[PDB]
Amino acid sequence: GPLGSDLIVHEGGKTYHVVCHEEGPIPHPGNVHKYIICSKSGSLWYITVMPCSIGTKFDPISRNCVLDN
Repeated sequence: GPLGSDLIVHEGGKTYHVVCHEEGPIPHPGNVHKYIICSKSGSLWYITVMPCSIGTKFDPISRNCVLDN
């Protein structure tokens, strides 16, 4: 199953979808406290949802975690 359009995850019990439009790390739609790394493997997409440090949030364009304040 080479389905890489969108993977489903659970944020606080609730289901959310993760979709990658570009190759690179982007925040999590539901909760920006987490982000997903979108990587290309030839013509296949691999995604991984990692949480950032508490107190900070991930930015899509900057591609890093900024202080949520």
